[PDB]
Amino acid sequence: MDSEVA
Amino acid sequence: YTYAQSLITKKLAKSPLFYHVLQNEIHLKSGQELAIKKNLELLNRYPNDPLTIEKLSDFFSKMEMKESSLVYENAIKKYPVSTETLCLSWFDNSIEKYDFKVFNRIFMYLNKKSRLHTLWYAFSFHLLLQEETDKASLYNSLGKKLMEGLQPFENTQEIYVYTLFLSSKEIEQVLSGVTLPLDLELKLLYMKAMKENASFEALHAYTEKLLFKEKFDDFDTWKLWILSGKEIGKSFEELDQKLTLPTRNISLLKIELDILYSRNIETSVENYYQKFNTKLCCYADLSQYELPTSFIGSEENLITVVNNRKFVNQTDNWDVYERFSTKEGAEYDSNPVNELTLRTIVSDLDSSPQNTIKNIVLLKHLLEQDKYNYKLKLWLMKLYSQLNTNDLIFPIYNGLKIRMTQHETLNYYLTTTNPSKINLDAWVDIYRFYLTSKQEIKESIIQGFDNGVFNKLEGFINFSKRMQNSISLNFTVAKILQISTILGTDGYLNYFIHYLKTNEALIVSDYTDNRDFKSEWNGLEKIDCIDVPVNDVATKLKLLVYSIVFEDQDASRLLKVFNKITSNAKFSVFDNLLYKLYFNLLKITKTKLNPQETQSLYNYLQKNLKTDKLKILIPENLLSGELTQNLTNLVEFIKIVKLLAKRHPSSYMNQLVNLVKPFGKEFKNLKLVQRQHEIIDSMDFEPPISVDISQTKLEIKSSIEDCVVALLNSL
Amino acid sequence: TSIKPFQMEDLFELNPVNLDPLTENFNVSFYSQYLIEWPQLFYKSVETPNGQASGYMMAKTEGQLSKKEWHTHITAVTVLDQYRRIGLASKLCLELENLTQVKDTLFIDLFVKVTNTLGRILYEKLGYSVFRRVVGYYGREIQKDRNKIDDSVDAFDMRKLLPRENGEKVYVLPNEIVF
Ligand SMILES: CC(C)(COP(=O)(O)OP(=O)(O)OC[C@H]1O[C@@H](n2cnc3c(N)ncnc32)[C@H](O)[C@@H]1OP(=O)(O)O)[C@@H](O)C(=O)NCCC(=O)NCCS
Repeated sequence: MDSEVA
Repeated sequence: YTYAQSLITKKLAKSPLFYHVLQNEIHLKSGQELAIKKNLELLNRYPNDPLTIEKLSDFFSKMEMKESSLVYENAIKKYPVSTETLCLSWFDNSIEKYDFKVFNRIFMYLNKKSRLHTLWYAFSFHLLLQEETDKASLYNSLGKKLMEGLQPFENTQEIYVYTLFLSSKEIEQVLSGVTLPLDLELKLLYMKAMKENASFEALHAYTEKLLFKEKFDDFDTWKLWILSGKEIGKSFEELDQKLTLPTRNISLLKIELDILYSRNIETSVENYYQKFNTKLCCYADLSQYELPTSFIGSEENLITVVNNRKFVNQTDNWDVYERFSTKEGAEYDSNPVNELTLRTIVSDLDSSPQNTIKNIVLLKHLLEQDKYNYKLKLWLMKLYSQLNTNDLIFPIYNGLKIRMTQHETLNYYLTTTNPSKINLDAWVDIYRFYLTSKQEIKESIIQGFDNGVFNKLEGFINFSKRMQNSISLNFTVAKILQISTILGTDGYLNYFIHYLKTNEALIVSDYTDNRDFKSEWNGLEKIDCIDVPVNDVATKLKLLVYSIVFEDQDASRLLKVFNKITSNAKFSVFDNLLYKLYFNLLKITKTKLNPQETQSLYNYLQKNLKTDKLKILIPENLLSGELTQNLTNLVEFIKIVKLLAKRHPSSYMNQLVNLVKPFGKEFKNLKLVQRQHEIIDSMDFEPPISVDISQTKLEIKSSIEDCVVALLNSL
Repeated sequence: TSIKPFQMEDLFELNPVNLDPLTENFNVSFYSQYLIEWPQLFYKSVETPNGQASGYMMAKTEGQLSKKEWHTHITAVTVLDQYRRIGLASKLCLELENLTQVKDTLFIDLFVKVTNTLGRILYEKLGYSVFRRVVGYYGREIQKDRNKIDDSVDAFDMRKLLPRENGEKVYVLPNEIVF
């Protein structure tokens, strides 16, 4: 999963 | 909050600038605190160089209590290129922080050359002097030599600031030598100086020119003229023969001139009366002096009857009223007869509910014709504050067109109003006044300095100071928090919790009082009487209660303050119970205690959160407004119990929330409205005039029912 | 009785004068701005006994001399009810004509409620003439027909010429008075 802050 | 933090790190990474780092440190402070103070101190050790950055760092150090000053001082020394913009920033930033003490320090850097800025520096030495008797002489001497450095002075404002550092004997020599035409400010000071210095030959000459050649007609100046005259030897006749015209000022001066030459007063007193009995000012003027026996010895003119009755101090005046009950003259004027009717009503007030209700009918009756009589309106509000008729005061208040600064001096008339959403909105709007006036006075102080108006700057400064933390400001916040939590609405609740958390230093200090307890007494003698039921200490305690409810780190400090205040409180029996309940409830929920301490405090809450105990909140006179005022406070307490059981859930809190479920039905069975209706229905009035009692009875009954029931439905 | 300069803190004690129905209570901004920009044209009358405020004059200077419109304006006069009918408001308005700063201007301006009987009597005796009727000047609703006059909200702009029209029927709207 990547993450929100991106 | 947390998305702001990730945003700030993004920014700091990109910079990898100063203003962003500061903002991040501030967030870390909010989230947390020592971490942030370290970060800020680290940032201060690095040479702050940007204006906005340096401004934010100074505000951070003011928040956490001498490092804010040292942010700007560093920047000023290390980059003198910008020293003026840095100083002006510091100045504006200091006015907004109500930090008036630092002014001299800013002005010193900013002077080390503009002439206006020298004036600022000098003026600031006066402002310091208006606080430390050990350094008085040095400050006075410093500002004095600053102003001598600027001679010749160019205007009366410069001259004014010079006088701030001069003795009375220096002031007279300076002003006698001024080439510029003096303003009124300085003329008064010149005369003050000459009177204090017994320079009477000079005084008499100066006043003669003003009064006679200039036809100034100033009573204060007239008094200095006859005083200077006797001292330089002139006789009664030489002065009196110069007093021809029958102006109001000269007529009264003849009395003052008789007094000064120990001559007999009666002829001058009778001459004034015969010339001014047709004017409403007559009584206030002659009441200044010791009027002779014989003059009290002594119609087609109402104002003459008014005066004469006031001279004889006549308490019953209803005869005159039916002669002149009909409003005549200009629409917007008042009926002078009601100077006497109001006198009779105030003398008849005896704080018993029947007398209150009777005098309400009378006041309402007189306002039917004297639509704009403000004193009747204020007294009518005062009588309504004695009962549970809580929704009847706001209409009178708004009809007076109370607005802006008047709220600060008069909003206490609304002390007993009911917690309706309509009133909440009115209260929020009063708060809007405080917000806007806060900004306007700050900008007016800045601009007063940018122009050269030292004549009025101390007034501006003190005006701001007196509004920063007044009981009227805090009562407004207490009210908004109370009504907000009583209803279900929270549109502004979070805003004002933030005000408390941001201003704890103010909240726990002594509040300034600018309230007007004088205006309803204008042209009467202030006897002891009924009062609007204010409770300033409770206002503080309430704000402390909410401050503690929403304390997230450590509630012990605020609770010591709370306990110190309640311990000296002077409360009634129920108010004492109520803040002990708050004490025990707050400490259970907001402080770490061991299982035994907790059970102890819980059992006190358990013992007394019962109607049989809280029944003591009900006054013996059921028609007293203490009833709803206490009820309101009980409702607010219960809401705070329920809020805390959510914020800090526990089995104990669950038992208290259950304990308070039956209160509503139980107090409803005390039949508080019915009993009040029964008392009113059994009152016999013989009013001193023909008035319809029934509509006031019907209005009062309906207002009592509506207000009590709304509180009872809130339990 | 005695006249003293106005200072901002006097607002805290002006209620007996400013609760009168024809006396407006302005923003802190407004009072202070006058004290900043025309400090000698804001002054008060005090009582004999305690220095109780009897009334005040709040005035300004405004306008372009090239446009013949450089004048002194009265934004507020009022006398405490106890001290009326004894020359006091006249003393306040005439003392204004005496100041050098006012003498420098061409005329004295003021608005008065059409329904305000005593204010009109005051300026009539002082030598003021009705220069124009300002339509809705004191009213909330901003209106476009100058002929929809309304005595409860309209104003008479009064002028008195100083040493340096002939209709009460010129209807003008508030936003055409610019200076
Ligand atoms: C209340 C008010 C009457 C006080 O004024 P004042 O200082 O008493 O005025 P004076 O007593 O000096 O008299 C001024 C002139 O007006 C006339 N006048 C004043 N009060 C009067 C009254 N009640 N009935 C009839 N005429 C009156 C007088 O004739 C007098 O001139 P004269 O006596 O030489 O003919 C009014 O002028 C005022 O100042 N109101 C303040 C608020 C307001 O209504 N308007 C604001 C100014 S636009």
